[PDB]
Amino acid sequence: MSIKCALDCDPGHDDLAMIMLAVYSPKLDVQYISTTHGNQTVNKTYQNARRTLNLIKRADKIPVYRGYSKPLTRESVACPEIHGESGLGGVDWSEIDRTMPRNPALDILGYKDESELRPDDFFKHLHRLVSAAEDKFDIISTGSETNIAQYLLAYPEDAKKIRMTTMAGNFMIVGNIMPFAEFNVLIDPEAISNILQSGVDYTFAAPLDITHTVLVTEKVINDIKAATEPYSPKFTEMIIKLLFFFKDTYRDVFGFIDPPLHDPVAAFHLIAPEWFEHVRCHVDIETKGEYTYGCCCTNLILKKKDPTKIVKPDNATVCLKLKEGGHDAFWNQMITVWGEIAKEIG
Amino acid sequence: MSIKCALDCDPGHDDLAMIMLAVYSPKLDVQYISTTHGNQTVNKTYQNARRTLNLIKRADKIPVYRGYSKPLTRESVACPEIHGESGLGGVDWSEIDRTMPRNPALDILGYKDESELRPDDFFKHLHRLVSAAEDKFDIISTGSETNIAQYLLAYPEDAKKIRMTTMAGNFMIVGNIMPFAEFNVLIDPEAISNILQSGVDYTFAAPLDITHTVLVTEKVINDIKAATEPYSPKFTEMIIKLLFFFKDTYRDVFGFIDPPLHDPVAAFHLIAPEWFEHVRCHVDIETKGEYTYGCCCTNLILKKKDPTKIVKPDNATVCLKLKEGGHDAFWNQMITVWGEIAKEIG
Amino acid sequence: SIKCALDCDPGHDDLAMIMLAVYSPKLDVQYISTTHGNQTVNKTYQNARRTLNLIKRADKIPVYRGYSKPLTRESVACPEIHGESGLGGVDWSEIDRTMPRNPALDILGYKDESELRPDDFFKHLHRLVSAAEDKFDIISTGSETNIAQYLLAYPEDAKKIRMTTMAGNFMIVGNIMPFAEFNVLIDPEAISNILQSGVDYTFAAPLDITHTVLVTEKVINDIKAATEPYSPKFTEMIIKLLFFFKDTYRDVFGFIDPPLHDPVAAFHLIAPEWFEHVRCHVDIETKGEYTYGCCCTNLILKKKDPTKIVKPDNATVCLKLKEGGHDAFWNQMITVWGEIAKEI
Amino acid sequence: SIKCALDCDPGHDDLAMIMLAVYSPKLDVQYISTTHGNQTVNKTYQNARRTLNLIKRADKIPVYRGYSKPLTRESVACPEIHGESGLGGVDWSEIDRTMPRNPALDILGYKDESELRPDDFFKHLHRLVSAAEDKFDIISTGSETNIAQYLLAYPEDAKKIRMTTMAGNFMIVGNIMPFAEFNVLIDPEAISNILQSGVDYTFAAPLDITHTVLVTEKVINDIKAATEPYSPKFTEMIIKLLFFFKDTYRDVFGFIDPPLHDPVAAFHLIAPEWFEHVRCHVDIETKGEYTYGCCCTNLILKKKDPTKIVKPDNATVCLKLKEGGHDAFWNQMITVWGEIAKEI
Ligand SMILES: [Ca+2]
Ligand SMILES: [Ca+2]
Ligand SMILES: [Ca+2]
Ligand SMILES: [Ca+2]
Ligand SMILES: [Mg+2]
Ligand SMILES: [Mg+2]
Ligand SMILES: [Mg+2]
Ligand SMILES: [Mg+2]
Ligand code: NI
Ligand code: NI
Repeated sequence: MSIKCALDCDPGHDDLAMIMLAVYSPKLDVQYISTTHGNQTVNKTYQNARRTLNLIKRADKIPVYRGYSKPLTRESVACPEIHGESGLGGVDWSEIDRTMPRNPALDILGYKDESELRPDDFFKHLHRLVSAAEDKFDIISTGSETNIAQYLLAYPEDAKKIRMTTMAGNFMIVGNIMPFAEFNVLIDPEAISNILQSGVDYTFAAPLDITHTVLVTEKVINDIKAATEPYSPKFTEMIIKLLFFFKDTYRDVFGFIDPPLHDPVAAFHLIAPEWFEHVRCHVDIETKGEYTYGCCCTNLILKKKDPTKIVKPDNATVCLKLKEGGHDAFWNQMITVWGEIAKEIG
Repeated sequence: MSIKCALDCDPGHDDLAMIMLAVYSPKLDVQYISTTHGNQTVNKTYQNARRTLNLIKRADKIPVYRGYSKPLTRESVACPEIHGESGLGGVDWSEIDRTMPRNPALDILGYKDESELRPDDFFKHLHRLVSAAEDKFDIISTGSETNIAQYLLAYPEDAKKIRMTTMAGNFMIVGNIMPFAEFNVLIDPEAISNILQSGVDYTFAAPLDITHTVLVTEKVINDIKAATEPYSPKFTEMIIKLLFFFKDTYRDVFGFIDPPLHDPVAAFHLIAPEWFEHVRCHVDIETKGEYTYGCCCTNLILKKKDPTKIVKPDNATVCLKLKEGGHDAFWNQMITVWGEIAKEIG
Repeated sequence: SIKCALDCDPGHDDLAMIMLAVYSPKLDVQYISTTHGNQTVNKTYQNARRTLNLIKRADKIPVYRGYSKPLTRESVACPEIHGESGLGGVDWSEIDRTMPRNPALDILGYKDESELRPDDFFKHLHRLVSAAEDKFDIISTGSETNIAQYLLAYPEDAKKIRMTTMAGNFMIVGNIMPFAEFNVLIDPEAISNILQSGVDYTFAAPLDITHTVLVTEKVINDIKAATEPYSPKFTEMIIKLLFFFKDTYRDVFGFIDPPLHDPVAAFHLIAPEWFEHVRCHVDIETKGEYTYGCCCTNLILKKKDPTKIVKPDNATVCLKLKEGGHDAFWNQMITVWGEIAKEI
Repeated sequence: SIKCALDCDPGHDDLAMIMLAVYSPKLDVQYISTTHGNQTVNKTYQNARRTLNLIKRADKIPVYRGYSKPLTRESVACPEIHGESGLGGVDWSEIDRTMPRNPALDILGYKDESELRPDDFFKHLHRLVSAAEDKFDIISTGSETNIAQYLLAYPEDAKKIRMTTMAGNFMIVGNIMPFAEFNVLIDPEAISNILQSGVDYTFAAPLDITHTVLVTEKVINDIKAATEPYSPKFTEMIIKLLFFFKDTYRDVFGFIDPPLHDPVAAFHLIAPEWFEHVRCHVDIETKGEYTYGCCCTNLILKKKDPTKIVKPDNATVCLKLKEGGHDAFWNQMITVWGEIAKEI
């Protein structure tokens, strides 16, 4: 039936939607959430994960770990909040923050308070899960992959028993935050480079190639409303506000009429991979490039050019598109979860 | 009326079409052609330029220089012909080769034979043209830019009086020969880096962004036939064979139903720039990247994000698309030239 | 008495450094962490425990087994199927058989050494850093991967750590590569990270110094005079360890008498008055293809034009021992070897 | 008598090298090409002509003005508005006024020096390379941009060129940067290109040698004995040129007596028997951020394990002068200065 997994993320509006999908999906049995640094600090992403869980009535059920604050060998790009903005904008979190229950991780760790949380806390829990897995243990990663790189440096022999499903990278289209690279890779390219060389079974399930086709149209919004408004009009509003928080930026900067939704597509891959195309290849992560670090460079074209002249072994699976009906299936899954959450919030 | 210019290229089927357009266009007054290394040796590209000129009855009129054999600081990617293939495939050049007239460059240089041709031969001629130009002298470049980099190393003070119009690079779409870079840049990225820092007025007139939309459809072929068949059915056949020589590769490797035509678009920019969109930006050429050398990385997105936070000065113009009617205008120009050539061949 | 931790990859030199630090009454060793080197971190772990048991301290000092490879580069460790111990020239069979339980296991609540994990030392170091009045002292004489890993997990502790290292070369060339020293080039990103972190960092024992700390026949005779009357067996093994690479140093590097490296770093913590010190900005080469691990400083620019300095100082460098420093070092080492001889 | 060309950036050292090569009967200098350095290539052009006119040879030897900057990097030349000549310590006013026409102009069919272009020397070098029975000899004592540019234009000539250079440092550290020497680091891509091209390349005068070629009080007295009886004015200027950087070498680099570099390369072409030679593979660092221009060899790997060598030899390196080599060098230099004194 259900698949045990861990979520590693940097919420983040997209990651919030991914957490909702993974936690409320009966197909996924979330063991824990670990947070990482991003354009916000790891302490902020920690809080944002807990906010997400408390909004959906699960903050007392799922342990959240606060991971590493910066990349392996590069500087963080995290910005301070300027003057007491929430850091997960579009919503007032004041109530969610004050009603926040105790993090279950504290009891697992034998800690009294959150000030004792350390980046490597999740390690022993992941090792237990990896050890107990019959084949491989599933991690969904939708932020920087520093946490997993750090884990593999401490537990190198676990690489062969880990399967990663990620939102990361761009292959046949260009990048977002930099010309040819995607945020999650370029923020710590050494980490993903390390992971690909470690023996991890790695799938780029949700590169920009796919997520730029997963768009929040007026049609989607109406489907959200039909599923959520009868149970929780308040939740309806928050979801829409979160989904549309960057609508203007995506339009004005990137030419999107309707904004994309990224990270939940990775969880959807673990739920229902049959909706995705897959190809195997060797991915090199650019680390030396001055302007191109985090580029995901593949030998896919060389395979089509001259199959026999391939030298480098395949080290990854890449999903370049959803199959017909895949977009509909994704939105159906997401709307189902939002509806269930709406029923629980009331 | 007409604009004096020089062509620097690596023919190449695309470059052949560019030479035809520039030479037969009354708007462009071609002073010389210099050839460069590419996926064929500079001696082969030299021959291919002369073949082009002799096919169109101009080999006695235009001096051709044989330029540099390899990049500034990298290895050539030139391949040998395997067993006496022409090197400009789709056509038997045996007659064109044997009827080849003397290269006018030899008399300019005071040389007796082609074995005396040296890479720096074109320098003095270009310097005369640059010196005599009222404003700037126009160069059309559709291969590696090694020759122009070499020129500027010898004549640094001429940079400010040169305007380059190129087929090179990719900006908002991915690369061809490598994941994120285009052949002409990645073959000698140091050369283009040098040029952009030199003071040259540089326009990326025909990046893949445009040329991947300039497609040889059945409609185009029929228009070619209507213009050429009444005067020279033999020429009609050769043009089509040259245009379609890589049709299968473009289809099977790159998914093109109809194949692109690249290099002549750069000459069309010099003829009629009003059909092109233009934007100014700072282009960094990746030289350190292991897998991403030759990437054209711009601050275009940073301009749209935060105009006031721009630091690096603009160093290039980029043409990201043709305006409405631009494709039609391009094909009309090309077909007009092919028709005139057809009349001359008979 | 100064509380400290040792991080090392024994290693013949590191063995001598452990002996000095542990037997010196000036240093109170809280733990030893081991790192990857020419051999695996599991071998260096064993070699540290061998050292402690030889000197009758293996029941007193916890040993942690640290990280197996660099942050972002491959290990240079031989594969175990080469069968190289990393403490050659001596039969360890008795030392291995008589080995007592590692005190680390009880601290960690582990039953056996198979449970040791790279990050085990973290909580112990954090306790020591927290309790330090000023800064806590670490002696590092191998790759610095362990400390980089620690600082990635505890970035706010950087400002309360002082590192004293054997690493680098400044005014002379390198050993394993033309212009760089083994401990840096094995993980240059780690040292780069440490220098940027806020750690108070001293290059106490670069090759500049250690290549002048030579095991002469005079030194050997002084060792014998101190050790032979109490333990002739120990005398033999110390000399065999000191001279294990004598031929290579001679034939490859032109040394008539071989150097002794790592203990010089511990000697700096014991008696810094014997060392020259200069502050500067050290850049660690990480991009270079053939020069990664090079320690590049602005020392010449300081002497050229003091006011035109741009980069802030991030390190202290010891370029030479002062007059009498060599004598003082050997006196210290011989004293410790003598005390071990009396015990062991 | 060996036909050769000089490529240089005078420069006080290069001035001495020109004097040696031109006045030595063993070397038949065909031309001098100048390159960019600490000053512009136009200044080094002038400085070469100054040198020739001082020694009464400016009407005999053509001088070419080469490339103004490195292949792919920025020049490190001061801007001309600093007003630094690059041959400081001497008034050149008379030498400038009496300067005869450059013979290069007639070879090139130019009317004046304003027509000189960087690639002017190419056709002359190609004639000499073509006519050489074996290989044609180039002495290079500045950036090697000119020769790299030549080989890009004439790749098939590489196999008929022999280069003898002052460049690099191998078993000691660098000068202008921690681990690299000026002539390499100013254009490392150029030397990288040359080593890959098929040129027969000798590092005849790395810092390893030139830092042992010192202008002692003994040398100065020998200079005086040879020159003062014929031209006391020349004596003064030679000494002033030799000692122009004496204070900097002392205060920055610890030299009691300053080195003399570039003429050692010409001395190698005259009398190679005074030099040790070893063949190896030299990699020039181009990627390094702080270490570009480092000359990294496989010399240690050869001594470690001769059979495990992978990369083919691409260079000869001279790491030291043989016994009597220093004496022979100074004897040669003093002889030339004496002959100049008699003429000038
Ligand atoms: Ca995310
Ligand atoms: Ca072309
Ligand atoms: Ca060690
Ligand atoms: Ca010089
Ligand atoms: Mg679930
Ligand atoms: Mg025309
Ligand atoms: Mg002690
Ligand atoms: Mg001579
Ligand atoms: Ni081995
Ligand atoms: Ni100046």
